[PDB]
Amino acid sequence: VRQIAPGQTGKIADYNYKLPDDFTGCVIAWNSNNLDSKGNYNYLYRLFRKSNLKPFERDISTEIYQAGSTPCNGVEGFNCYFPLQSYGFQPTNGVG
Amino acid sequence: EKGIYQTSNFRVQPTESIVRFPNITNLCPFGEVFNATRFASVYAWNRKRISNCVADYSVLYNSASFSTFKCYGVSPTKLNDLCFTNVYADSFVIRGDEVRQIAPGQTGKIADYNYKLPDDFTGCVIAWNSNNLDSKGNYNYLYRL
Amino acid sequence: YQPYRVVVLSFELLHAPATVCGPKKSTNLVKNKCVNFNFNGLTGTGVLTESNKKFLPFQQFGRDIADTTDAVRDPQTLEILDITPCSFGGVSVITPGTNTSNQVAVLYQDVNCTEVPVAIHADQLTPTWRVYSTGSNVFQTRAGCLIGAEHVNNSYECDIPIGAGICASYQTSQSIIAYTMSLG
Amino acid sequence: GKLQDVVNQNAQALNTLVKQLSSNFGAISSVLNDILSRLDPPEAEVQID
Amino acid sequence: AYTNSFTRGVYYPDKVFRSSVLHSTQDLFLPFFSNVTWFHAIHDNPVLPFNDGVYFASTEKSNIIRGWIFGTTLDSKTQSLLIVNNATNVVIKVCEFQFCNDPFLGVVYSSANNCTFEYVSFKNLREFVFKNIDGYFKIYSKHTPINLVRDLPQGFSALEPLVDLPIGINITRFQTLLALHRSYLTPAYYVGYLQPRTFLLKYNENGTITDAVDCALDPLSETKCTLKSFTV
Ligand SMILES: *[C@@H]1O[C@H](CO)[C@@H](O)[C@H](O)[C@H]1NC(C)=O
Ligand SMILES: *[C@@H]1O[C@H](CO)[C@@H](O)[C@H](O)[C@H]1NC(C)=O
Ligand SMILES: *[C@@H]1O[C@H](CO)[C@@H](O)[C@H](O)[C@H]1NC(C)=O
Ligand SMILES: *[C@@H]1O[C@H](CO)[C@@H](O)[C@H](O)[C@H]1NC(C)=O
Ligand SMILES: *[C@@H]1O[C@H](CO)[C@@H](O)[C@H](O)[C@H]1NC(C)=O
Ligand SMILES: *[C@@H]1O[C@H](CO)[C@@H](O)[C@H](O)[C@H]1NC(C)=O
Repeated sequence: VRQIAPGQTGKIADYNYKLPDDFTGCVIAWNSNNLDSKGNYNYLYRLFRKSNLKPFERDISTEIYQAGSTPCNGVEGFNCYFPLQSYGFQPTNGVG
Repeated sequence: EKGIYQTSNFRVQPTESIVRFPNITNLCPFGEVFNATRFASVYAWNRKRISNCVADYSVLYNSASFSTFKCYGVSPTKLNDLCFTNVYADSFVIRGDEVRQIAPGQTGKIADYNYKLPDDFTGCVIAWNSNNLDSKGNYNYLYRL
Repeated sequence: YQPYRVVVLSFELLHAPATVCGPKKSTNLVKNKCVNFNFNGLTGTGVLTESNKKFLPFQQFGRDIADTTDAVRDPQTLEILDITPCSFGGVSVITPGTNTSNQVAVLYQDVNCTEVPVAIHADQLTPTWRVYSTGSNVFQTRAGCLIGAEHVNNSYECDIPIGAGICASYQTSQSIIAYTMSLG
Repeated sequence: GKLQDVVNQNAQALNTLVKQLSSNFGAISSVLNDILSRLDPPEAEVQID
Repeated sequence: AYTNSFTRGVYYPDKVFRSSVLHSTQDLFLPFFSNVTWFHAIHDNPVLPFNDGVYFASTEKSNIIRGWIFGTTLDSKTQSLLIVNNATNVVIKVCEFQFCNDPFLGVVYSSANNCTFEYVSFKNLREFVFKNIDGYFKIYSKHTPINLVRDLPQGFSALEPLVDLPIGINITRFQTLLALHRSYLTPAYYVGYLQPRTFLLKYNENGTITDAVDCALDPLSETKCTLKSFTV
């Protein structure tokens, strides 16, 4: 939640949601362990991107990541990555 | 009106962006640690003094013998900037299906004798796959349950 | 049933002196042209040139009376380079007044007239500006490089001063001239 | 000596102006690239100001 | 057991070349005409403090002084530091030495384990400026001839930056190590200390500290410091 702010870093702020530095608005957040847990494997987020986002840009593309120098195609093999992984939500976990 | 008027400025712009630095010449002993002929257990430890050692991390990644890399504190592209003090490495032996069980806050099979850790110890993983030297009398290793 | 093994890399930082990290690889050095440079951390912009200075083998760079860096040692070939700034100056427009004409001449302070179409970005300009970057009306004053005025050998009174004895005026088609001024 | 004082006063004033570029005025550095290589421009802006 | 320095003990404070420049510096220096202790070993190695720097000078005939033990507690509990020259090379090893009450060399002594790192590199006067700032350890030195009886001279020569070390310990006290022929185990050199001062260094054509002025020596040297010139 600290990454939803102007000029913050982290993989939510570099790869998913980039607020501009000259932002005018509000950011509102609340704990939702009532409904969003039980795990759940459709709340995803991106781990890999070849360059950072600009302010207010989204991206949907399941291109496998060139993380090995030699290329791979279509199939995740060696040093090939599907960029969307999930959150493991379970109500036994501590807050954070 | 008639006169002379100072209106603008001009400036010649640069063309290149050259980089000069000393010779990368203090190489590190990367050869007698993981290309050696004797390895350890969780029973036995080697605490090594990795210092006065400025050598690369790319062949630790871009070679064809180490399998898995997922790493939170740094991206493999910029290994050049971040420079670490008190570098420590210790060798072990773990069976096959215990890959994904050393992680920040991990409760798998081996959390109590392979020292479960939060993300105080940030760093990547290196996964060499032996296929010939481990194969066939080499029961020298130790473990407690 | 595979002898698996991964090693996690070390703990926290800003903690002690010499560290353990990767290489800092180098580009080839190029001279006599305006470049961006990085010599062991010291960053600037300027023109490099082999110097007639020689200093003691523990010294890395030089400074002058006002603490400006004006020499540097290459950390591979232990040679002493000079640093001079890239060319800058003012741009001044000579007009006879809009209620009389609309033709102008341009003075570029402290350049040669061959260095002008790269000092200004003439290919990135309006074609009506590329008139005043090259041509046949080109005169080298001590005030700079005058472009757009005809250098004659008469002497008149000063009308629009330029500097170091040179003036300009609107004279008879009609044009703008540049002459040494007469004292009487 | 009256002509020498005009040369000395003008040359001393220009040396004071150039030596004032080594002051940080309360910022973390007086070099403008070192602020732009160790901070991000939310609060690197307030150090350049 | 006390003499003065005159102008002895100034070093190069940074790696910047200057020429025909008077420059004003604010570092840890040895003040001019100060009180330096005198230890002669003729018939004497105590556990002297390291406050914020130590000047050392020791002239010899036949190479008796070897090196220095630094550290904090001197009890084989805290990290200690060491230098020994052998007429082969130099060794600077940062072990946790088991210590004795007379650590000379024999005509030798090493109880070193749990170490950190290591490095291998009359007509005499041999000067040394030790310093431990920001987790570093610097060493400045020069050796030079003499023409005198026994005293420190009144010439001028500036000391070069020999070797900086990445140590990172806490340091409080030190002790020298010089040898003697017979081994007596029980179960000649000056020392001055550095203070924060302000100096005015003169650089010549090729760039060498030729003169200096201590700006707090006397009221005439304060006038040279204000006008930034050597003549008033
Ligand atoms: C650095 O390596 C180059 C090899 O191209 C050599 O010419 C140069 O002398 C070296 N500099 C040193 C060792 O300081
Ligand atoms: C310029 O001249 C015209 C006629 O030639 C006149 O009408 C006009 O007022 C003049 N401009 C000014 C600013 O006086
Ligand atoms: C202009 O060009 C001439 C070439 O004849 C050169 O000698 C001179 O130094 C130049 N003047 C400058 C760059 O101010
Ligand atoms: C001025 O005299 C010089 C002498 O070389 C001549 O070359 C030049 O063309 C003359 N200019 C004019 C316009 O009289
Ligand atoms: C320095 O040595 C002189 C020797 O004459 C002595 O009188 C003096 O007390 C000592 N200390 C100081 C601070 O001058
Ligand atoms: C400085 O160097 C020059 C040339 O290397 C030499 O002639 C001169 O004697 C040197 N020493 C000085 C100026 O003290």
